[PDB]
Amino acid sequence: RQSWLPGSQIPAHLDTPAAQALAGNFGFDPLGLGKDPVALRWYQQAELIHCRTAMAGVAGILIPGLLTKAGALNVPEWYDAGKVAIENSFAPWGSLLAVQLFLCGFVEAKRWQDIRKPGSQGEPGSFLGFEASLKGTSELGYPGGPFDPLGLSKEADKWADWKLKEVKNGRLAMLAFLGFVAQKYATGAGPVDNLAAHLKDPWHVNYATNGVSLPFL
Amino acid sequence: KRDAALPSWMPGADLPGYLNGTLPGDFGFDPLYLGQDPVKLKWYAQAELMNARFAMLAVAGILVPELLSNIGFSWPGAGVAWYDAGKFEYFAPASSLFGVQMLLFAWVEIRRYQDFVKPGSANQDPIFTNNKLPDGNEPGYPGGIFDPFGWSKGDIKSLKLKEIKNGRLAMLAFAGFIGQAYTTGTTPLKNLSTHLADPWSTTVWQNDLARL
Amino acid sequence: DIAGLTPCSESKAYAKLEKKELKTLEKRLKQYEADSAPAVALKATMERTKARFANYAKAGLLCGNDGLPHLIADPGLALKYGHAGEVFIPTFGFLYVAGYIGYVGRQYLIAVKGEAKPTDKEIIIDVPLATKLAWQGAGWPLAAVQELQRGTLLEKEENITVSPR
Amino acid sequence: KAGNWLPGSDAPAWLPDDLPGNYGFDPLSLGKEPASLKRFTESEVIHGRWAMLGVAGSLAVELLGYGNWYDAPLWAVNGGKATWFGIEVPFDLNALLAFEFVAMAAAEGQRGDAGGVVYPGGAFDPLGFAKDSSKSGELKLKEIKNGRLAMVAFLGFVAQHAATGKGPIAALGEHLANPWGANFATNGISVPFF
Ligand code: CHL
Ligand code: CHL
Ligand code: CLA
Ligand code: CLA
Ligand SMILES: CC(/C=C/C=C(C)/C=C/[C@@]12O[C@]1(C)C[C@@H](O)CC2(C)C)=C\C=C\C=C(C)\C=C\C=C(C)\C=C\[C@@]12O[C@]1(C)C[C@@H](O)CC2(C)C
Ligand SMILES: CC(/C=C/C=C(C)/C=C/[C@@]12O[C@]1(C)C[C@@H](O)CC2(C)C)=C\C=C\C=C(C)\C=C\C=C(C)\C=C\[C@@]12O[C@]1(C)C[C@@H](O)CC2(C)C
Repeated sequence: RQSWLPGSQIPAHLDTPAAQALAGNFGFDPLGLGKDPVALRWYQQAELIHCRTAMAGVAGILIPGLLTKAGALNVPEWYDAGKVAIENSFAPWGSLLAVQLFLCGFVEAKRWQDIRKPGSQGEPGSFLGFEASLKGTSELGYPGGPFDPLGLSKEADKWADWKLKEVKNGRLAMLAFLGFVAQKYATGAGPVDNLAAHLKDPWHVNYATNGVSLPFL
Repeated sequence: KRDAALPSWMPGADLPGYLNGTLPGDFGFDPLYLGQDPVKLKWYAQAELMNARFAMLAVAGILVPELLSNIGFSWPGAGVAWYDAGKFEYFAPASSLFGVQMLLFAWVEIRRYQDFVKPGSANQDPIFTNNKLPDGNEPGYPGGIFDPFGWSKGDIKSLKLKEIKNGRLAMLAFAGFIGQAYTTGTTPLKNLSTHLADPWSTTVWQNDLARL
Repeated sequence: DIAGLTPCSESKAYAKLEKKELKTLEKRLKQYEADSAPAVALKATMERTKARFANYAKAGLLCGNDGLPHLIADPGLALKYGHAGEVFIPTFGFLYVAGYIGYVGRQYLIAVKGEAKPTDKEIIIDVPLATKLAWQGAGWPLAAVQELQRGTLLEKEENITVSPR
Repeated sequence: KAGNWLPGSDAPAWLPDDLPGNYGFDPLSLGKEPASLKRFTESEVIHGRWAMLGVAGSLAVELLGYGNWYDAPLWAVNGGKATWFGIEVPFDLNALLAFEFVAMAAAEGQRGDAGGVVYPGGAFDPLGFAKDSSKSGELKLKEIKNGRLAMVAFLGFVAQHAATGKGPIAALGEHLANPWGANFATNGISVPFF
């Protein structure tokens, strides 16, 4: 039994067979948010969506940033890209965002209705023959089908390991984005600039010396 | 749990049992227990072969061209450091060469992967259907047309051990090229000449302390 | 500007008010010596006064004809013209803390009603139990919604006493 | 079975053997349900037939010297006039939209009512090539294979034009002139870091 805090009392609601079947169960729920089984099911979906969005977002900031430093690409800072892109764009940001809400809203609604009634989006005749591919799998949050083109989930012996890797990297990506936001305000530089500055002089360039994080000191 | 008759990377040590000696080069070295899971160990065994065989070609492709230039042989590519070959002017632009490379490697690599998933299912020629590899081959060791001289019919166990040993040494050599070129800024054989000129004052300690 | 107000940074009355307040302190500061404790206290008050008028102007508060800052409470006007930190943002600050206190107290009340003598736990606080609930109250907005959606927040009418009608 | 798309793989069970053009290709299992497969079977043939007309038309215009497929409708936006083989066509854009919508609605409405009749024959088979059932099997395979090729070819026209901006015939000439200096890897968009 792996725990986030060795020797602490694992919450009872995380030790049930249903809870222990979730990926990344390290017994961490000090606020008891997931005590209700229905709520835990909903929060598990929320964590997966945040994990996958954070991973795509952080990869869209870190990889272009590292290539920009190496000179392969020329991409602005993640916090300046929105302005640079819109100047050379074909639409104002208001019309761009509105289209996004319509398109995102449609797919999010279909995912929403599947959470309430799993497999219900396979209702015959609802979609133009494609509903058969929208039933998902037996596990909520792992649709598979057209969402798994390479069929990696079909390998049963590797299924548990794949899920743990996704949630572990997803949790790391979420903290990375929160680090980008905090470091932008604290230092006023880019994430790779912060990394280079720390490596140049680790003992004098960190959050204890940025003049913001520790005001009492 | 490992058999005591098998050779060991650290004589006397107690090594994991899952490295039972079937794979070539099995010296029981796995201090981080990366290969504990049988499913992953199967993949790692192939990945070691692939990285090992490319490293052997790459190392031979970096020393021989430099050795020939030092001897005196003259050809248009002579005298070009392995890390400057990209900028050299060839008959076609580097971008077009890369495009052809990926298309060709997509075919052969997907053929190789098909065998790994279902061994023996990619032994047949798709065009001239008569041609076929022998049915007894194993993943990673095709044989047949890939072994025209029939060396695989001899002491295969020793030959596989020789292959992996040379391969592991080649992989370290290529890692040395990256580190040495990045710190010394010269070709690997030029570094060897400097060391042989004065071995006692040309250690990595001497060199890096000066750059410190 | 909004409702005929003007920014305090551009208000003559606002500037005049600061001069009067500092002038009052300066008059008192004349009767004390430079290094005496009363002089140090008065100057510290003067520094705080100057900082106060500097900060309010920087925050962008609107001033009336009296020269005093006036707050904006409509969410639309506050968000449109950058006054959200006057009423709107403080609104949700309060409701978070207030619900925190209310939710923690409700949890303690429910927890001790399963004890042998519930009334004894209300005059002699179960501090270990109270302390645990206090820390877990940071997530009350999530917990409260789940009870509302689960139908457990409220009691059924058949169990509530009422008078004859 | 026409063949195998991935040598050494197992054909899906839900794809009938007699289905023309069946290479056992369905990695996403889109056609697993019989109802979905029935709709997709018709849609594939309809797409292929339009693509074959679309590709044949796109090449003919440029081969005969009337421009490429992409520039054909520019007269409707630059204030020009329609032409067909060089002879002016009096109609304007608004008239073309109205007639096309009515003509296609009547024709496509009739097809929709038939209920997925892929191979109607009769009036649509005046020469009776597919009159015999035994011979029809091979002809259906040839139609779907040429149709699948045309669909890929049209996607090539669209993708190539976006990257290069030239016509399909012009691109072929450019590649033939300098094969190693004119290809997808040298257009500056298909392969990023070059
Ligand atoms: C949900 C997140 C989470 C949180 C909040 C914690 C929190 C905690 N864990 Mg827990 N863990 C968490 C997840 C997990 N933990 C563990 C496994 C463990 C173990 C095994 C242990 C803890 C322990 C601890 C405690 C350490 C107390 C302290 O002051 O450490 C101080 C923290 C540090 C010294 C780390 C600081 C790192 C620094 C920010 C990065 C520096 C990196 C640079 C490269 C260094 C520079 C180079 C060098 C050469 C100079 C702390 C309460 C320890 C404890 O006390 O248990 C009772 C403990 O033994 N956790 C796992 C794996 C299953 C987790 C998985 O999610
Ligand atoms: C095992 C794989 C592999 C490795 C380890 C390297 C390693 C290297 N290549 Mg090489 N390449 C490899 C495969 C390939 N390369 C190329 C094509 C090139 C080119 C065209 C160039 C390199 C260069 C480099 C160096 C990059 C560092 C540098 O100087 O940056 C700084 C970069 C420069 C000073 C180059 C500036 C001019 C250049 C024409 C700009 C455009 C470069 C491309 C973005 C390179 C893209 C390479 C990708 C596709 C692998 C480095 C020694 C560069 C080099 O030799 O620099 C001295 C270089 O110019 N490689 C191809 C396509 C056939 C490969 C295919 O597998
Ligand atoms: C394959 C093995 C190998 C060999 C034969 C050499 C040989 C040499 N290296 Mg290189 N090197 C290697 C791997 C190797 N290196 C690797 C993996 C790295 C990455 C860390 C480096 C990084 C490196 C640097 C940064 C420098 C050298 C330098 C040197 C020179 C010796 C002086 C020194 O400081 O060495 C130090 C070398 C090491 C600490 C490598 C240790 C690891 C190897 C694999 C040990 C193998 C031991 C084993 C018994 C086999 C050795 C003999 C066999 C090959 C016949 C010499 C030309 C120096 C140079 O260029 O001087 C002019 C120098 O500055 N090497
Ligand atoms: C307590 C009641 C109350 C009252 C009397 C008002 C009154 C007003 N509000 Mg406010 N508002 C309130 C509560 C109230 N609001 C609350 C609770 C919210 C949060 C949901 C908002 C959010 C809000 C926005 C987003 C906006 C206003 C605006 C306005 C002003 C013009 C619009 C109007 O006709 O509003 C009369 C109010 C009602 C009939 C009740 C419902 C009002 C809704 C929530 C907003 C309607 C906005 C309107 C369509 C904008 C038109 C364009 C604008 C440029 C005039 C007006 C002084 C507008 C303004 O001037 O912004 C600078 C504006 O844009 N309000
Ligand atoms: C989704 C996400 C980030 C998404 C980012 C995206 C799309 C970014 C996109 C772009 O950047 C690009 C690519 C390019 C840029 O040019 C433009 C933008 C548009 C900016 C982050 C989530 C980030 C989410 C975070 C950080 C969440 C952290 C949650 C924590 C720590 C919760 C802890 C606990 O709840 C537990 C688990 C149990 C309880 O008992 C106790 C407590 C403590 C309450
Ligand atoms: C490429 C294409 C479809 C490709 C589909 C693919 C690969 C699907 C693959 C898979 O789903 C399977 C099978 C099974 C799943 O398990 C897996 C995946 C991988 C998901 C269709 C093209 C379809 C293409 C069509 C229908 C093209 C029609 C073109 C026409 C009519 C053109 C007309 C004109 O060009 C003229 C003649 C003259 C011009 O001036 C004017 C215009 C109007 C432009």
